[PDB]
Amino acid sequence: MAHSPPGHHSVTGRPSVNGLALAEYVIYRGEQAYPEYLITYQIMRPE
Amino acid sequence: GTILIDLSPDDKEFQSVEEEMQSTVREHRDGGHAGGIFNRYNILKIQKVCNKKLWERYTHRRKEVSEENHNHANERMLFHGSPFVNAIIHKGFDERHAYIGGMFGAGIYFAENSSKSNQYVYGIGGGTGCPVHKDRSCYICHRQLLFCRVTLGKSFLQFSAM
Ligand SMILES: O=c1cc(-c2ccc(O)c(O)c2)oc2cc(O)cc(O)c12
Ligand SMILES: [Zn+2]
Repeated sequence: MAHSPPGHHSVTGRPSVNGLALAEYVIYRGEQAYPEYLITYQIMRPE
Repeated sequence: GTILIDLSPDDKEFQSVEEEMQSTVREHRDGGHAGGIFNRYNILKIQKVCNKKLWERYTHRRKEVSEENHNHANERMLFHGSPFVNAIIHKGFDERHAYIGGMFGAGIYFAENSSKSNQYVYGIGGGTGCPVHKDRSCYICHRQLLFCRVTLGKSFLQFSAM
């Protein structure tokens, strides 16, 4: 596993081409996330 | 250590979590190759994940980051999808949940778009899709993802041609 850039705690991946895509984020320590909700689902076929 | 508590669909907590899932679907540039073709989900169950050890581990690191970043943890709620969701809820996130080949280095990835995390539920690029039908766009098999509490602290801003 890598490390954050020095002086940082995470990376924000901000899409620059597709203006409807929202951000993605990377952490480099497992203790910086807590898995709060487990969601069980199906994707639905469009009409 | 972990117990799972069902939330009732009549509870406002269930409803707010479903709204976050449903409102952050978007189209993907792969045409649905990785995660399937859909505009919305059928939510079947939402469970609160409770584990005192993992929680205290999270909040201990949270306070460290806050103190290194002008008293601001920069805490967000974000989606994570993978085939290892069952290990994550019992043992926590660790190096074995890292995307070693990811755009931003070997780390643990999260998304604001629920549909982005859905592309990873059956593996990188959707792997070979569901176990039962080998179908990345399966409308039958039950999928799982996590809606997670994530501490970003001072986040390096990386603009990405995506
Ligand atoms: O939820 C995400 C999950 C993963 C992921 C990728 C590879 C793995 O071996 C793994 O265990 C998880 O990769 C992503 C990559 C992203 O760009 C955005 C995401 O939400 C995820
Ligand atoms: Zn299937």
